[PDB]
Amino acid sequence: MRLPSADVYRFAEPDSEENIIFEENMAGIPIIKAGTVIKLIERLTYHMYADPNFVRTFLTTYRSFCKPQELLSLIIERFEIPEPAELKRFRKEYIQPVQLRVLNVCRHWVEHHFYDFERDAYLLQRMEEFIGTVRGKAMKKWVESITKIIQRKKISSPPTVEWHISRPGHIETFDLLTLHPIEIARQLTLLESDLYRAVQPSELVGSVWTKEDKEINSPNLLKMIRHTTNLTLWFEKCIVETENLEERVAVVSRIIEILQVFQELNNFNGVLEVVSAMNSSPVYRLDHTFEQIPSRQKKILEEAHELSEDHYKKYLAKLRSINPPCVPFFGIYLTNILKTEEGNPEVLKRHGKELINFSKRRKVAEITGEIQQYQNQPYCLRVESDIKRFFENLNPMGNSMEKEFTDYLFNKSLEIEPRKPLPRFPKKYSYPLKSPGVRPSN
Amino acid sequence: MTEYKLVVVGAGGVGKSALTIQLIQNHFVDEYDPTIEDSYRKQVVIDGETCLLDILDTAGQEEYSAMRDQYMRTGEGFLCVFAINNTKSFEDIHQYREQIKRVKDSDDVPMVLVGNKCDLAARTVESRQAQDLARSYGIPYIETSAKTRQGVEDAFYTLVREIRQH
Amino acid sequence: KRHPWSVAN
Repeated sequence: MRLPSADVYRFAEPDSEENIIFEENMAGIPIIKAGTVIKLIERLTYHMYADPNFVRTFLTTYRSFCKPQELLSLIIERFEIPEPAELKRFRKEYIQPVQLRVLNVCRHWVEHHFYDFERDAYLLQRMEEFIGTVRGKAMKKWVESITKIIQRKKISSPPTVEWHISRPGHIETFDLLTLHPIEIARQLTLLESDLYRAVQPSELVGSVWTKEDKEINSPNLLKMIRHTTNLTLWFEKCIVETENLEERVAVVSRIIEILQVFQELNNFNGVLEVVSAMNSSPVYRLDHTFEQIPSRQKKILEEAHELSEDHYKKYLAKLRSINPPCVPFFGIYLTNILKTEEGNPEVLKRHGKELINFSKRRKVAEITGEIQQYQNQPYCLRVESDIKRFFENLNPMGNSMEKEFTDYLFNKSLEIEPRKPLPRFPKKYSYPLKSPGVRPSN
Repeated sequence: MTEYKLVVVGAGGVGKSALTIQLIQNHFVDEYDPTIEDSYRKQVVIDGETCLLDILDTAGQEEYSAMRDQYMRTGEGFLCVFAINNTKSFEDIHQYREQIKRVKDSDDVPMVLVGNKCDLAARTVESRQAQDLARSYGIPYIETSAKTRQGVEDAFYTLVREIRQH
Repeated sequence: KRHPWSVAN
């Protein structure tokens, strides 16, 4: 087949070592390793076959190497194909499929990455203009579908809720030992699952949660992490502010039961909130307290902690093998995205020519894809509005700065079990310390 | 053979990850896949003794502040890292080290101070300043370049010698 | 010995 000259239609320039390179050791379609942006756009809108995986990876990651306005200009340019009888075949097997691929890209862009348009109204103006100029009978159905999407974008049986000492409605008595431990774990799992599910790839690609505009670009991610940090600190606080030893043993024991239920729910964020609290300086040194923890709960906590050993070897295997719903620990994804982006070149060079390194972007898109896969399935659990609100509004730090607060926790640790004879402290809980355990009531 | 658990500690946002990445990459491979064991474990020969460096770098998890103790607890030696173009990251060092000392329950934990130079921003931390801080802690100072790999090996090897001579 | 939640010796 014969195409226009590159001096009229830039996407006609043949492939070469200086244009496109492929992955050499890996659904019938070759894996692009690197290429100029012209070639990447060509293959993104290739006439010989659709390439949904390339489209998804591209639209998830292109902003590191191409700005949204530039991409719109480039796919418009691709669409406007000039002709060089044998034209009938050219129109059938080149113009038509390339233009359909362009509309497919527009459709996926507006559908899954509409945030580009919400942040640049002029981008949306250009897109609606472009779509409006599209006059074709083969195109009409795709054009109408795109317009519809754009218009829309401008706009089983759960178990019984468990109760312990606090009764329904008695918000004022809600606390670590008065709410039922199963229900604490369930409502924290609902909170943390929603927090996990709200995080979008746009907060992650580009490592933007580490940069000076993180608060603007990664608000859901930060809110999620901040909740996790808050719960860890609240667990440590509950422990070291319980100065009576017997009561402290009951507190630590209840927290291990909450951990057990987190494990039952595959809430690994919850597992690690607890594990991080137990590893904290103020808590880890409380030998007189762990002394009285029953050996079964010691084993529960031991298994959970071992999930984090060896750079999370066992956490990773267990996550690979569980079935949803679950709440992954996000920290590992963040490290892998950041180290992938920082540990690989943006550009490869071949024959003095610069080519966008696309494989590093594919690696980042695989990570964000795995996150999304665990955001699909929700938990079959009922919300308890008041328990939910209680955990949303936990604020163990109060007005203190981080250093002041963690120093105060460590000094409480030193006071309740000195480095010095062990003092006695009076009880603070009026109610019974015995746990209802972690099996339901029916 | 002996395995050393090293932990990288430092402010986020200033490319501290380059120190460990550059150590692990063969000197001329720019690939890095952080999802495999070879990505944080390296066998090396130091002063004629062969050993295995296991390096924990949580770069990217800085917001999980209540996990620092947990991660620090895993190490026997620590690289405290700041960017030489970022004064705030140099100021953060003192509190990081306080925290390492409390986590390990010891006033002299094997540790090294590392100033890291990224390609193109301008120095705001003079080498004398860092040299003086490190002497005040009784620990070595190493400067590294993320562009050239200069100093990287020296940084990790000095830390291993601090562990061996402890 | 090890962690406070490990088996004593």
